Amino acid sequence: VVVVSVASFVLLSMVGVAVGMCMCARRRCITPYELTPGATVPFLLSLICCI
Amino acid sequence: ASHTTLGVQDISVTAMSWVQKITGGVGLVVAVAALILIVVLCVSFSRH
Amino acid sequence: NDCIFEVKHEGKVTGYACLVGDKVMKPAHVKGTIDNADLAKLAFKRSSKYDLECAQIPVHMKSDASKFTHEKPEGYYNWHHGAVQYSGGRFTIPTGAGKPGDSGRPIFDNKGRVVAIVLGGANEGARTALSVVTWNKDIVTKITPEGAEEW
Repeated sequence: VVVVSVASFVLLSMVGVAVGMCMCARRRCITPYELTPGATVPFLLSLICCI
Repeated sequence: ASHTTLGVQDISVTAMSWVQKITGGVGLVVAVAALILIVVLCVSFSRH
Repeated sequence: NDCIFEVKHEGKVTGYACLVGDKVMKPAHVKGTIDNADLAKLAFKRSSKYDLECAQIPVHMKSDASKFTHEKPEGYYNWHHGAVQYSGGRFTIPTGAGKPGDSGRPIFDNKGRVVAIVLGGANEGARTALSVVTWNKDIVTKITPEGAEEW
């Protein structure tokens, strides 16, 4: 129970980290477009980073 | 009979080959048509 | 001008159809039929993406269609109800310059060419941004300001 509970918790934590890194990367990659006037966001970025 | 009964999955090998070829043939046509529509829609959203 | 036809509703004019190039263009949001029977009987192709209904002009008896261009330099254009300013990617007019029922009116450049068809606009305070149909060298595109309403 200890190994399964701990291993499960750690694996879930690492998934949360992978997602958090994606959210951080997305926010930073998008930011310059949100700040810039006109902001002609390219199609590939729009689909890749959901914008 | 000393043997048991058959299910729907117990058709002959030759029959199964024919079913796979026919099913694959139609499935391929759908998969291709679906891909074409997906590409056209992606282009249609590239022109917004 | 004089390439503008009224779109008749059951009891009113709800917009206009314009002859541009070899096609007669009508906003899809406008309901009713074209006043001229020769165009009313003409089949149209509708597209909700561009808010257009277009059909081939019977040019053999319709040689008065307007000339058009894809060129859109910053500057001023003539749209019948006044002067319209083009800046950045948008066409702008005085807020009281347009109203519902005026859609379908073309925007002309200083050489008399049709540049865009007015669909509607958004009231931005001192000025209103127009929702218009434009074209590039290849295809038709649609420009819609946030909060824009159909006219």
